[PDB]
Amino acid sequence: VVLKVFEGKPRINSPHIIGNYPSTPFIFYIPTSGQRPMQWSAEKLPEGLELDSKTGIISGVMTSKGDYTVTLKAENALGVSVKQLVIRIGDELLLTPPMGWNSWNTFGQHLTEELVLQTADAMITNGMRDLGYSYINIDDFWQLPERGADGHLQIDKTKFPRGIKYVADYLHERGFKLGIYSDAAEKTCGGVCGSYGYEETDAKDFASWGVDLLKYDYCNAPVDRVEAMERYAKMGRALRATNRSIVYSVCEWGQREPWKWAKQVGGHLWRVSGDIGDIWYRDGNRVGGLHGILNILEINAPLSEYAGPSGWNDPDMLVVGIDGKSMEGCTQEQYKSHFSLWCMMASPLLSGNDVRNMNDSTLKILLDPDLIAINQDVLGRQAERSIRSDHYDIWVKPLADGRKAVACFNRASSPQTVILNENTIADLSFEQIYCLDNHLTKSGSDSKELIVKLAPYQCKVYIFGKTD
Repeated sequence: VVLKVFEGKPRINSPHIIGNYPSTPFIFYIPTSGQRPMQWSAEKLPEGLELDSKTGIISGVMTSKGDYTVTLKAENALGVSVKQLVIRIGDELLLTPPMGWNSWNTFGQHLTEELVLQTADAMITNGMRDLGYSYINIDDFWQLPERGADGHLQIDKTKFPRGIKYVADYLHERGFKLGIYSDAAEKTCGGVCGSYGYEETDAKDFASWGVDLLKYDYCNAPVDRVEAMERYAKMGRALRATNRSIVYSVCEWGQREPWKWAKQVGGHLWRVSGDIGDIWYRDGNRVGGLHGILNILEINAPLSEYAGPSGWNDPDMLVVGIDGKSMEGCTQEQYKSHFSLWCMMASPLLSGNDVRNMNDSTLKILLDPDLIAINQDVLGRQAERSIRSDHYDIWVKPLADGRKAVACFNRASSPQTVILNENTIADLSFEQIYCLDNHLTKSGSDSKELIVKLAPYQCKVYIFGKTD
């Protein structure tokens, strides 16, 4: 049996590397599975940082650039977990893909302080925080339609009666990071105030409120690519001029090949496509509107070379478990494959579901420790789709330890069998295979073949090779 998130001896989970700018606030909750109560400690925690042994949160400010290797320890009644953490202080954020939640699908124009706080509380108690989900992102309509005559964005005080900073403080106390939303135009997609021409003011306000991520949309801006690049560069400079490490999420729907320029202008992730729908197949580029999961896979597949630490291709939100709720859907197996492939592609793992009231089956997917560990692998390679056959894909992701994760993904509505052998993919080591389906390792085998049986829509993942 697989141990649930709050049972058994401690297991310190991914990420095992974290980046932050020098002389900016640093917060990291150590994601840790296992029964509570739990106690944390550290060896070689650098000057500038402190660990709260009761809460598992590392916080402070580091002023010197470099890589610092810390040994973390988590202890409960049943045992101990010891794990290395590398802290890189420099100009590199999101050394692993960001994980978290975006508010739009659940709350739309009706987000409030209370509802953000409820969401944070639920992420603590449902296991998500302990599997590495850390970003809680406010989307459109937190602000009023017009800029204040004073030159500043106006917080909707009906929604946020104590301001955005209150929310940020609540989140930070619990190891979460706060995301906010604006647009590179006078008006956002929803028609409230954007940041064009006021980038410096807006960035300084975001930083004063304790914002940790900005999603920067491109509604109402000129199609022109040089203009887009310049508007994104301008906000990037504005963010770097503040006293915080603010993650910069570029959202111009993949129309100007952002994979070729977004990282260069300061982005840490960039949308590669139009919006994802809670649907398996829909060609949004043909009929307009939402794209299906399969369609976004086709778009992202050839973009692996552009992704890596501090610069991720963003295939949009995880629709896992939405079940056609909104505010028809996909099958459980389809949702599982969607999650699996987002993991393999080193995608942001940002849930768009209501995380306060998910069912066990949805959390079983979102909390999968092996798949998340693959997503968070420090090498940061986006899996290549090495084979796209009539019915199935083979995706391959090299890992930092020298092994290769291999995902066999059945697109079809009928069962399919895939026979992996030494000729399927180049440099695939059969001497040791870890199977994620049953958590078993086959070692020192004479067999150079693996029969993979897939249900409709199913993705099975394996890790090939011995560690260095």
